[PDB]
Amino acid sequence: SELLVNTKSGKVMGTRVPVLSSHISAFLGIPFAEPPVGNMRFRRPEPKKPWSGVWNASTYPNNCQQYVDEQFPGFSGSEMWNPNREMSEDCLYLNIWVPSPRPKSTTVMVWIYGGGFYSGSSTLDVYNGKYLAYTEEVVLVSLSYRVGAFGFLALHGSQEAPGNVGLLDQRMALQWVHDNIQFFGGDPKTVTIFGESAGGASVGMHILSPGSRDLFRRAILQSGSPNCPWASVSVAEGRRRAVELGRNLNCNLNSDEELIHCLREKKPQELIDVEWNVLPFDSIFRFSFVPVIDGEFFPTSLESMLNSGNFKKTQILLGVNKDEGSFFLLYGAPGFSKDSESKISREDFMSGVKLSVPHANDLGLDAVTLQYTDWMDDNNGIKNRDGLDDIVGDHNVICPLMHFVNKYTKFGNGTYLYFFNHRASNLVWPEWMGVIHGYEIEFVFGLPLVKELNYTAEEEALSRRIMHYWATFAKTGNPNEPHSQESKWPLFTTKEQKFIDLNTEPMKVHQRLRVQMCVFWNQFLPKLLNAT
Amino acid sequence: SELLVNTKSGKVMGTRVPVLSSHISAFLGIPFAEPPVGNMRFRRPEPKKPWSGVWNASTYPNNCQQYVDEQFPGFSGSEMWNPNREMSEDCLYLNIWVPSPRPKSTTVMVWIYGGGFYSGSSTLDVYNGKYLAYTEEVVLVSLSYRVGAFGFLALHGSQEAPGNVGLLDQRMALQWVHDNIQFFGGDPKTVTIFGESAGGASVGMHILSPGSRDLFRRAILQSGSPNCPWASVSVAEGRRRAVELGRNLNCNLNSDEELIHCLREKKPQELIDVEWNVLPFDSIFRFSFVPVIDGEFFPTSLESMLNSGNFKKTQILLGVNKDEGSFFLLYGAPGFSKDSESKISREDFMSGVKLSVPHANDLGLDAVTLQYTDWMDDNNGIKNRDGLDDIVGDHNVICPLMHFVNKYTKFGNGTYLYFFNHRASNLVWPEWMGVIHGYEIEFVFGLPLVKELNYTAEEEALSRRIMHYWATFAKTGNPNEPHSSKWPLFTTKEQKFIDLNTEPMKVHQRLRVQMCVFWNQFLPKLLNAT
Ligand SMILES: COc1cc(CNC(=O)Cc2cn(CCNc3c4ccccc4nc4cc(Cl)ccc34)nn2)ccc1O
Ligand SMILES: COc1cc(CNC(=O)Cc2cn(CCNc3c4ccccc4nc4cc(Cl)ccc34)nn2)ccc1O
Ligand SMILES: *[C@@H]1O[C@H](CO)[C@@H](O)[C@H](O)[C@H]1NC(C)=O
Ligand SMILES: *[C@@H]1O[C@H](CO)[C@@H](O)[C@H](O)[C@H]1NC(C)=O
Ligand SMILES: *[C@@H]1O[C@H](CO)[C@@H](O)[C@H](O)[C@H]1NC(C)=O
Ligand SMILES: *[C@@H]1O[C@H](CO)[C@@H](O)[C@H](O)[C@H]1NC(C)=O
Ligand SMILES: *[C@@H]1O[C@H](CO)[C@@H](O)[C@H](O)[C@H]1NC(C)=O
Ligand SMILES: *[C@@H]1O[C@H](CO)[C@@H](O)[C@H](O)[C@H]1NC(C)=O
Ligand SMILES: [Cl-]
Ligand SMILES: [Cl-]
Ligand SMILES: [Cl-]
Ligand SMILES: [Cl-]
Ligand SMILES: [Cl-]
Repeated sequence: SELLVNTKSGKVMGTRVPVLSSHISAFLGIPFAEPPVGNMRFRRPEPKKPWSGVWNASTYPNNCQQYVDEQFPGFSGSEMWNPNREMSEDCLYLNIWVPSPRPKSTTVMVWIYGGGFYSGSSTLDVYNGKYLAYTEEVVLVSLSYRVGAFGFLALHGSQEAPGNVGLLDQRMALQWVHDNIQFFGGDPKTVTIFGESAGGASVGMHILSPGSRDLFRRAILQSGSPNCPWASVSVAEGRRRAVELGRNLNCNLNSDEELIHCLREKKPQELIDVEWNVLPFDSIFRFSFVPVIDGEFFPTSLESMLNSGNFKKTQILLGVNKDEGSFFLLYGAPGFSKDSESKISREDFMSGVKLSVPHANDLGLDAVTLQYTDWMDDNNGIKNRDGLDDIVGDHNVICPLMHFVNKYTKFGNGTYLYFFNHRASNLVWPEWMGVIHGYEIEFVFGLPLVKELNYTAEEEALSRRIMHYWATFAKTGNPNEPHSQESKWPLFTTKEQKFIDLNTEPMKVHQRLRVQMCVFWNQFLPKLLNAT
Repeated sequence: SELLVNTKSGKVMGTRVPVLSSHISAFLGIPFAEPPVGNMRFRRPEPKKPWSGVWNASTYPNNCQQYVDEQFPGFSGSEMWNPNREMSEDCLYLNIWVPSPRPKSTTVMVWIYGGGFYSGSSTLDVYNGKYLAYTEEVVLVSLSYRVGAFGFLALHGSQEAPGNVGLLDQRMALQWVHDNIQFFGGDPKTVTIFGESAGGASVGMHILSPGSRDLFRRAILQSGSPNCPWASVSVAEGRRRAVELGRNLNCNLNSDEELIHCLREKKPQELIDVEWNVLPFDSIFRFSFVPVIDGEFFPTSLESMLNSGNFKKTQILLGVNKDEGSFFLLYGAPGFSKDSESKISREDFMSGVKLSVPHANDLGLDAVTLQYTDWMDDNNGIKNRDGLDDIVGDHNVICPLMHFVNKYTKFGNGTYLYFFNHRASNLVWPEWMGVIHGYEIEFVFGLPLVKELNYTAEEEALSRRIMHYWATFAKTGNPNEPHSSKWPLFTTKEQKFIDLNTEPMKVHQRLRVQMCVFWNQFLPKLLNAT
C-alpha cells in the first residue's frame, strides 16, 4: 500500500492529494515527540512513544501556542501568517509529501518555518509542500517546534527550563527523518534543511551545533543567519527575561524551581499576553524568547566557532530580499502605514533609528544617521523612508548574513548566494514596502504554478527555476545542472564574492553584496560601540 | 609731488612704475615698526620712530627670516613662493600701489600673505599690487609680519616672548594704514583686509580680536579661517614647543628668562634648522610656531567667541579651492610625486590618513577611512589618491571655513561664499594636483592680464571678473554692481555659493555639506568620546 507506512514508532496512513492535475501522497501530522505539556513545559523534548494501530495522518496537526497578529483584521496579507489550525501545546508534529509512485531513495528537503522564534506554523498555505515535491520529485518534510516562552525560556543551570528546547524540537524531528524517511522513499544521507527568517537562523545553528551536524547533508538559509542580532541572547539576558516574565505574573522569584513551577501553572495565553513586556528596550526586529548561547547546544560564542571553523563543512545556498526591513517598520515605527506612501519626517526618521538600533549609545546613533542621511536633501520623506528601510534590513538581515557567508566560505565546500528582488504582481501590500521579508517563500514553494492565484507567466517561470535551483542544489550541492545550456549561477568565493539576482529578468552576476554598508555594520559600528 | 608723500613718521619718495601700457605710483619698503632685532627678538613690535630726510621707497624691502623650500631646485612652481629678496630680521615693511593721478579718498585693500605662519614674503611676483590698483582704482597695500619662531614663539606669562607677535606686526601695519593712508589717497574708513591660507586665518583672527576690529571695515578670506586645526595652539602646547626648541639648541631651560636669552644669541638659521623638530606628531599640514589662544589677543576660545557673537560684525567674502590638499600630500605623504600620476596603494592610503589626521585615535582613523573609501573598488589607485586629496583639503581648509561661515553669518551683516575650481591652462604642476592651494591668488592679483604669462583670453576675463568682485565688495560690502547675474548672499537657510571658473556663474547650496557634517560634528564628538 502506497498510503500505509510502518515506521519505527508505528504505522501511519496517509492521504492522496491532488496537485496540478496529478496526485501525490501526503502524510500530515505525524508525531515525533511526546506532547510537551504539564510538567514537561519548558523541558527538552522526549521521543514519541510507539503507538499501536494506525495513525491517521490525513489532516494537518495543531499549531503551537503563539502570539496571533490582529493588527489588520480580515486582511489576507497578515492573516495568512497566523495559525490556521487550533493552537495547542500538543503541537510537535511533522508533515511529509511523497511523489507518487513512491521513489526508491530520493533527495529529502526539510522545511523549518520562521516567525521571530515567537510565531510560525508548518500548516500555512505558503508552506504547502505538494508543488515542490511533485515538480522536482523530492520528499518534502515540514517540521514544527515550540516558539515563544514555551520553546526558549532559558534559566541556565536549571534542567527543567534550560533554554533552546525549540531548537531541540527541530533536532528531534531531524533525528526522526534520519531514522524513518527511508520508509517513505527518501534517502537519509541526502537531507537538505532549509528555512526562512528564524528558520534560516535555525538552519545555521544546526550547522554550528555538533549535536545536529550529522542529521543532514547540506543547508539553505533564506533571509536569516545564526549570528543575526535578534536570533540569540546571553545566558544572563535570557535569565533576566525569564525572571521578568515571572514578575509580570506575580510569581515567586526566590528560586528557579518555584519560578518555573509558577509559570507551569499558567494557561498558555497568560504567558503570551505579557511576552513582549520583557524586552529591555523599545525596539523593532527584537523578540523576547530566542536561542541562548549556553555552552551546550553552542559550545562557545558564535563568532569564535565561525572564526575557528568549528561547524559542519558542506555546501550552502543562501540569500536575502531587497526590502527586508519594511514589514518591521510598518508594524513598529512612527509614520508608516499600509494605506499611504509613508513619507517619513526628519523627526520620525530619528525615532526610527533609535528603535532600529536599540543597543546603541548616542555616538552610535549619530554614526548610523550620518551613514544613511543625504544632508543635501535631509527633508526628503521618500529618502528618509527608504533610508530607514535599508537600516532595518541591513542591520538585522543582510549584513549579518554577509558576515556568515564570508566566515563560512573560508572552510566550507561551496557557497551560492542570491539577492531576491522581484515584487509580485499580485501583492496585497503597498508599493513602498518593496520586496518584503517572507515574500520569496511563495516562489520557493511553487504557488505561482497555481493559475487561480493569478501570477503572471513570467512569475510562474521564475518559480520553476527557483524550485529547480533549490532541488538540484539539494540533490547535488550545486544549483546548476552541468552540461545544460542555461546561465550558470557561480560559486561565491572569498576573492570574487559573486552572487546573482533572482527575478524575472535574465540572470545578472554581481559582486560584494552591499559591501559598503556592511563594512559599517560588521566592522566600524561594533568597534565604536565597544569604545568607552 | 605725486611721488613725494609726507606721513606722520616722515617723508617717503615712491617711484613711477609701468602697468599694462600705463603707469601708477609705487611706494615700496615703507617701515611701519622698529626693526625687531637683537634684544627685541620675540617681543611685541614697537612703532617706527620718525626719521628726517626722505625715505627711499623705490625698492622692495628684505623678507623676514624663514625656511626656504629646496625640494625642487630651479623649479618655478616651488621657487616662486620662496623669498626673492635678502632675508633679514629687519623686515617689518609695507608696500603701497597708488593710482595715477592720486585719487582723493578711495577704497583701500590690505594684503596679508600666507605660508603656514612659517614662511611668506610681501614681495612675491604673484602679490604684485599694480594690476589690481590700476584696474580697479584702489589703493593696494601689502604688509609683512614675522613668521616662524621669530613671530610665534610663545612663553605665556613672559613679556619678552609672549606669543602672537607676528599677529601684532600685522595689527601695527593696519594701525599705520589707519593713520597714514589718507596721505596716499586712501580712505581709512573703507579698508578691506584680505589674505590667503595663514593670511586668511589671520584676517579671521583680526575679526575676532577686540584690539584689531576698529582698524578695518570689511574682510576677505581665501582658503583659510581662524578656527583651522593648524592655525593655533594652546598656551600649554606653545610653551612645550618653545622649551623643545631650546632643548634642540642646548639651551638653559630653567626659566623663561634664561631660555629666551639663549634663543636670542643664536643666529636666525640656527633656529630655522630645528623648527620642524618640535612638532608632537608625524603629520602634514601642521606647523610649529602659530598663534596661541592667550586670553589677550583672543579673550576666550575661538569657538566660544564664535558662538557668543564676540567678533566684528561686518560683511565678509570668502571661499576655497577644489584641491586644497594636493600640495601637502606631494611634499609630505608616501606615494606622491610631481612627475607621475601618483596612484596611491592601499598601504600608502592608510599611512596618508594617519599623517593627515595626526590627533586621531585608531577608531577615528577607521571613521575617516570608511568615509572616504569605495569598498566596491578599494584598489583603485586614482580613487585612493583623490580620496586622500579630499581628506586633507576637507579637514584642513574647506570644513573649518564652512564652520566659520555658518557661525559668522548668524551675527554678521553679509556673507558671500565662493568655490574656485579653475585649473590654469599654463599650470606647471601635474594634472593630479588639480586646483592647488594658493593658485587662485594669481587671478585675484590680475596676472592673467599680462600677455607674456600666456593665460587664455577666457582666463583674463575670469581674473577681471574676480578683481571686480573683490574690489566692488571692498568698496560697498557687496561684490555685485547694481546692474547686469548676481552672486547671492549666503544665508543660514539657503546656504548659497557660486563657483568661480571660466564658465557662466552657477549658484549651488551646501558646499560639501556631507563631508563637513563628518569633520565638524561627528568626528569631534567621536574623538571627545573615545
Ligand atoms: C515592538 O514591541 C512590541 C511589539 C508588538 C507586536 N509586534 C509585531 O507584531 C511585529 C509583527 C510580527 N509579525 C509576524 C507576522 N507574520 C509575518 C511573517 C512571519 C514569518 C516570516 C516572515 C513574515 N513576513 C511577514 C510580512 C508581512 Cl508584510 C506581515 C507579516 C509577516 N507581524 N507583525 C507588541 C507589543 C510590543 O511592545
Ligand atoms: C606637519 O608637518 C609637516 C607639514 C607638511 C605640510 N606643509 C607644507 O607642505 C607646506 C610647504 C610650503 N612650502 C613652500 C610654500 N610655497 C607654497 C605656498 C605658500 C603660501 C600659500 C600657498 C602655497 N602654495 C604652494 C603650492 C605648491 Cl604646489 C608649492 C608651494 C606652495 N613647501 N611646503 C609637510 C611635512 C611636515 O612634516
Ligand atoms: C482519517 O481521517 C480522515 C479525515 O477526517 C477521515 O476522512 C478518514 O475516514 C479517517 N480514517 C479512518 C477513520 O480510518
Ligand atoms: C569540495 O570538496 C572536494 C573534496 O575535497 C574538493 O575536491 C572540491 O574542490 C571542494 N569544492 C569546493 C567548492 O570547495
Ligand atoms: C484572478 O483573476 C480572475 C480573472 O480576472 C478573477 O476573476 C479572480 O477574482 C482573481 N482571483 C484572485 C484570488 O484575485
Ligand atoms: C633709491 O634707490 C635706488 C636703487 O637702490 C636708486 O637708483 C635711487 O637713486 C635711490 N634714490 C635716492 C638715493 O634718492
Ligand atoms: C545689514 O545691516 C543693515 C543695517 O542694520 C540691515 O538693514 C541689513 O538687513 C543687514 N544686511 C544683512 C545682509 O544682514
Ligand atoms: C609665452 O608665449 C610666447 C609666445 O608664444 C613664448 O615665446 C614664451 O615662451 C611663452 N612664455 C612662457 C613663460 O611660457
Ligand atoms: Cl492545485
Ligand atoms: Cl573560496
Ligand atoms: Cl606689465
Ligand atoms: Cl583631480
Ligand atoms: Cl541670515
